[PDB]
Amino acid sequence: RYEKLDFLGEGQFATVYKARQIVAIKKIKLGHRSEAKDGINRTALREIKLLQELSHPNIIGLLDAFGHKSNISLVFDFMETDLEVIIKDNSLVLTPSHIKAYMLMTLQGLEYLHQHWILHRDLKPNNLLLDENGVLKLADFGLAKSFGSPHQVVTRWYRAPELLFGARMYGVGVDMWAVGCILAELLLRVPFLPGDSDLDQLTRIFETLGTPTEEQWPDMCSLPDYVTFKSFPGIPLHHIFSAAGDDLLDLIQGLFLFNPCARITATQALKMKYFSNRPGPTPGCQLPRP
Amino acid sequence: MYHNSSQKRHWTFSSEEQLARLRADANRKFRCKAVANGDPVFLEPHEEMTLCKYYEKRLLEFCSVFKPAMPRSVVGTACMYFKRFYLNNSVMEYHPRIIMLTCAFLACKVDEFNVSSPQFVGNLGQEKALEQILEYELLLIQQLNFHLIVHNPYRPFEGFLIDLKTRYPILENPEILRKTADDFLNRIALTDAYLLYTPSQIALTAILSSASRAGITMESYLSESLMLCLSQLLDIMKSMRNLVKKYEPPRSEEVAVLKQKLERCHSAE
Amino acid sequence: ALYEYQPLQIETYGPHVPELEMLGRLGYLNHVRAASPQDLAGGYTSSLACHRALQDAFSGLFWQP
Amino acid sequence: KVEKIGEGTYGVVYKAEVVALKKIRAIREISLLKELNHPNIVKLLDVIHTENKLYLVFEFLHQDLKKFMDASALTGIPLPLIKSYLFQLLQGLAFCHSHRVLHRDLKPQNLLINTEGAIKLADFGVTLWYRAPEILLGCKYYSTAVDIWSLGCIFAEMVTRRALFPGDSEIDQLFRIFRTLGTPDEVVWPGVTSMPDYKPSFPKWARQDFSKVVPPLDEDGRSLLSQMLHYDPNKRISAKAALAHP
Ligand SMILES: Nc1ncnc2c1ncn2[C@@H]1O[C@H](COP(=O)(O)OP(=O)(O)O)[C@@H](O)[C@H]1O
Ligand SMILES: Nc1ncnc2c1ncn2[C@@H]1O[C@H](COP(=O)(O)OP(=O)(O)O)[C@@H](O)[C@H]1O
Ligand SMILES: [Mg+2]
Repeated sequence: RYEKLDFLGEGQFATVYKARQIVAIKKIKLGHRSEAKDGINRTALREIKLLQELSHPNIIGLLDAFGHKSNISLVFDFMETDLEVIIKDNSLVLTPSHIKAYMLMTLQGLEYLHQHWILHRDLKPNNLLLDENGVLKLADFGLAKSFGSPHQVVTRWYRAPELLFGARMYGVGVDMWAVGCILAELLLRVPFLPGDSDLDQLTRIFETLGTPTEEQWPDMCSLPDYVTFKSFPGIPLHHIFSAAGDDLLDLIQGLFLFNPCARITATQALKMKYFSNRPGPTPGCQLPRP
Repeated sequence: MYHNSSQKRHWTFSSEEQLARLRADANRKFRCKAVANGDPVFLEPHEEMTLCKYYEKRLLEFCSVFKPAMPRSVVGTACMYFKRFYLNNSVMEYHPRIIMLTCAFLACKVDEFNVSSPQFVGNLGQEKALEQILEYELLLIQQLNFHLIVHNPYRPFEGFLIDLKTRYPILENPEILRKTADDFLNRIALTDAYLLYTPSQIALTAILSSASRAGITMESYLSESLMLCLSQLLDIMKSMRNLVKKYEPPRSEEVAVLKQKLERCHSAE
Repeated sequence: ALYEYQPLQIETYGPHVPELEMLGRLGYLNHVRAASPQDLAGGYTSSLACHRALQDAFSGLFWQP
Repeated sequence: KVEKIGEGTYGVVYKAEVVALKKIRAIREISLLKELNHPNIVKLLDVIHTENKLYLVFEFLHQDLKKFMDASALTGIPLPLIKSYLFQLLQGLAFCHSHRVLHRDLKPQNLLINTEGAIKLADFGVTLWYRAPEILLGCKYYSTAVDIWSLGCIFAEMVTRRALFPGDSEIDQLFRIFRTLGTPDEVVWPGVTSMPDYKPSFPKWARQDFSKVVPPLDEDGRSLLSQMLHYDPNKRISAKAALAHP
């Protein structure tokens, strides 16, 4: 049915093969002997149960989910590269229009996801795949969870401060902080807050953006894994991003607000001034490719 | 959301005639396969339907006493999985005694009710049952056409209750409508209405039936607060009430003889 | 070339759902449980729960197969 | 192949005397497993180098320690059995520390057990539950006391049938360690105020007796666990010293 064409990669959870319309077959691993009586892995089941109810051009789609015995294989579309490779590539130049287009695609996908009450929870530059037509699509829905009804978190480099402080219940703010970190990485071509641990990540965040008081984060001590910090002044935003405009600076400030409720959402961000300014976002055909 | 999901697109049928046609087609396919492999032991579609409803009641009882705390959305998803599975497949090919357990396991896994295999099998030969569920999980998932999301009417019921408490001042205490309507929901659980009408409509007709039983009319709610169409929705609710009314539970002797016959078929092949 | 905002249009097949911002003034939030400080810190509000419940209650009410 | 045991993050494990074959699509693990010859550690028998994949041959043990306590959660592991297991693990760790090698990944899932009653080390090349406070507090130095800390955590989990510090995040893990073993004062742990990830605003939790931390253990076992569970890496009892412990 699907002849294997090439080997793509292998992670802790599953192994991906490029097969023949060219598609990608991700086969989950049986796991250790302590995870042999659990049948089908919960990550693949989550991907199936969440990808069969969404249909958006900026969300990865499950073409098929054929399996045999206890092994299950998920069929996704084939993507040429991802945003992490674009960030780490030194041969190309990331103009402001390219960053605007990437942010627009990510925010449209996030808006569609939040309309149906789903949190991606794993937003990273390598989780934003790019196809041959230059269309960004969110992927790795193994951590996605539906929210709205009253510890799987993204890596510390993009973890929101509420997640770093151990927030059990949260809204769309965590994805908003993650996409803000992605924007900062796009601008500076480097991990904006490359912490070595959770405490180091919090220290770097508070040094780069300033430790907020109760006037900016009304509820701080309520979180269980909360530690008090020194009053770091915080580097001014325009000093960090010298080539950024005032509208882009306002968008970054909104994306990096320490109050998740006051932090701008996908809908609020999409209609902001930055995306409506000049020039317009780059068309997908002209986006850089490594 | 339901209005853009696979349940509305594929698992909601116009009338009970389609359900009867699919069940008869499944029985005919099983009979053809058996006669091609190489007659009184066969079961008519009505016997299959009776056995399926008896095993659905058994699944209800099993999920009622399941440990630890078992939510109701997961039970609803398990029951809907059972109905979807046995709509297109025959009861004698896969024994429902283990199929209901497989459906409960799949519902617990899908609905994020984190539980392990030892805990699941401790609620019940346990090793044999675990092996059977592990073998049948992929088959059950494939039979559901990889559509493992199911919208129960309890959330629309709560939303309708909140909206009625907010925008309807004629009715004083909505709590009096919590019990009876819920009871009606349970009846709609046994009826095939879960495969015929949307969960919001089911919650609405349950609420209106409870109000009518209590003696409080709600035509003003539907006509004005909902901007309402009206005759169409009222006819849908009337059909729901008729479907609930015409349902009857199987007798003990028929259930026993059907179970004996099913055991005979499963031991013969 | 400038990007012009346009809200997504999806048919709910039911009564119009009130806006999330207006839920405070329309009085819906008085008929639910108040949000704790803990989940308010993380950005979780009772307004989101009320909006989801209302959206699901009105989802696919005027639809036929 | 007899059967497929499973597959981890790298390679595929098959069963095939009965041995285990690991398929890898590396050299460091081979070098680390070839230089020691001990009866309390998994021995790499043969290495097969092929242009398709690399094959590593090890002895076969039916299950691991994690599944052993999972199955014996209700039955309860008798004290002589866990004592023998701990002594064998300590002997293996002492032999490893005699050479210039570090494990740093001691978890019950990584420890394998046989039918005769012998436990051997494995995987010589998520895990927050068995992390030392030195590593958690952002110290780049990788001493030999981290293995002793992880072994003490495994021992406590085995005796108490429950993980000693079942934290979910690094900050929560450190908080649980602080609650269970008090605040790492400067006098208790010299140089604690020097690691990059130490904050003076940490909660000042108080130490509690091990009688409620690990109830069923004996006085000697509690003393050994306390010596293995030391904030100061220099004061942690070495594997060789732990071997000669009553
Ligand atoms: N749609 C896709 N097309 C091609 N490759 C994909 C696709 N989705 C995922 N991958 C592959 O998955 C790999 C990333 O896996 P990863 O997220 O690290 O796994 P884990 O989440 O278990 O750590 C990448 O190397 C990429 O090649
Ligand atoms: N020599 C062996 N004997 C018995 N079981 C083994 C052997 N080697 C590996 N295994 C089994 O294979 C599984 C995966 O082991 P491993 O590859 O070390 O995991 P990872 O590399 O992902 O940490 C383990 O559960 C273990 O029980
Ligand atoms: Mg990925």
